[PDB]
Amino acid sequence: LTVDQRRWEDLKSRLKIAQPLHLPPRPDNDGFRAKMYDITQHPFFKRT
Repeated sequence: LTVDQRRWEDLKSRLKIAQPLHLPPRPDNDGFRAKMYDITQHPFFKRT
C-alpha cells in the first residue's frame, strides 16, 4: 500500500479506540458553583 492509504489506516486505528468526553454541564444551584465553573476554564489560570 501507498502512504496516504497507510495514513488512512492509521486514522481508522486511531478512531478505533477513542471515546468522546464526559464532562458535566453548568450547574445552576447557586452563584458560587457557576462563578467557580466559569473561572476554572480560563487559559490564564490553567497556565498559572
